[PDB]
Amino acid sequence: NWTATELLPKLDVPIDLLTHIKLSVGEEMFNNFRLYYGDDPERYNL
Amino acid sequence: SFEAIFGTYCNKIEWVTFLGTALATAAHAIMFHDLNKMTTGKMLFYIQVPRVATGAGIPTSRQTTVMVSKYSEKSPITIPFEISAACLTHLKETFEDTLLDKLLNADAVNTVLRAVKNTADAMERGLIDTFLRVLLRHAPPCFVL
Amino acid sequence: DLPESQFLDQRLTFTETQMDVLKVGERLVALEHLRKVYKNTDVQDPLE
Amino acid sequence: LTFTETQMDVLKVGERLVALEHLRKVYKNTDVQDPLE
Repeated sequence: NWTATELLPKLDVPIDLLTHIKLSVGEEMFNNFRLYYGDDPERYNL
Repeated sequence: SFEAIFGTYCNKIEWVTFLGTALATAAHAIMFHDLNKMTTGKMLFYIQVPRVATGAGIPTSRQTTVMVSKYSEKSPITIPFEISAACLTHLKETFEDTLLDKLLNADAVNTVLRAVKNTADAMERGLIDTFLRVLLRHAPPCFVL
Repeated sequence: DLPESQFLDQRLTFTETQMDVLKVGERLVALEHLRKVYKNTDVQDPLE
Repeated sequence: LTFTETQMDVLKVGERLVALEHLRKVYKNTDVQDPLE
């Protein structure tokens, strides 16, 4: 459930990257991600 | 058994500005407001040359005066953002509120503010980019220089 | 000669930033990563 | 004859002080090229 991330609050932290944030999901620094470009109307559907 | 989602973390973006970098120590950065109204900014350079001359057979020049009208260069930038019509609906409706409206409404407020906020970050960055590309397109390689 | 040319007389609220300066040829030259604005971005760094 | 002072780049060789001079500073943007060339 990515809505539980993007709708609830979070924790402002310093992050780090090897290469790149959109390459982190295409070269797969992590698997089971979620990528979206237009601001998602799905999180507004509760 | 349980899935146990831990602390839902977030980045907060690196707040850059072109004054804050060292590009504006090479950029004399001026806000102007009729820049959509202007065409092409000219600059007159009045330039004297020296006049050393002597000799009997040596071609002595005249006093030579050089004005050069060096032009500006428009290079506008444009980043898109977008706010969902679902976001506009859950802003402008603000319906019968049993707190799942209010969470969603504050989410919509933070959504628009986050989008315009990151958009202004993109504006700063894009001004960085086109100032750098103008310096590159008007900076020769140094073996030539 | 104009004592205030229009690009010259641009008043400004000064602050400071920690810039990596170096002296060469008795010319104080700053040094700049633009990595900070091009990390995790779509635009390739134009100095590359 | 009255005098003044000027900032000359002077050098010492063999206990003889010798002045040392740029002349490009009077041949910049000049039709006459520098005769030291």
